[PDB]
Amino acid sequence: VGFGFIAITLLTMFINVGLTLKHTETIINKYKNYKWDSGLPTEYADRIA
Amino acid sequence: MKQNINIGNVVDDGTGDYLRKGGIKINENFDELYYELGDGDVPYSAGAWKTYNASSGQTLTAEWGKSYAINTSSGR
Repeated sequence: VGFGFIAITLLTMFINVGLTLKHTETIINKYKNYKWDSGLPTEYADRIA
Repeated sequence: MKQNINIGNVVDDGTGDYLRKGGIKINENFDELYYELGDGDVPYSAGAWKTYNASSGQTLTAEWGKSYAINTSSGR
């Protein structure tokens, strides 16, 4: 009963960001590629129409 | 005029080439010459044979030179 007792405010947001970040799908596809070394093929396929 | 790519090599099956990249090089090689003498050429050594043919106007225009006649029949 003997003390002053004043009221003041504080606010806490707690922003939740960091959901998702699920990396989705990772995708890679191989190549047959061409260098000047090259050399003998084994037969052929497709190649034009 | 000597600044051009080597454009890779056949060692065994191997790897390092550029394996079809070299066009952008291969082009420059051609693109060296056909533009190095590019707006011009050598007329004298190839400018000999033809006019052994007829006297016709035989345009040499606007580069090199053509008709030396190296033979008879009217000289063109």
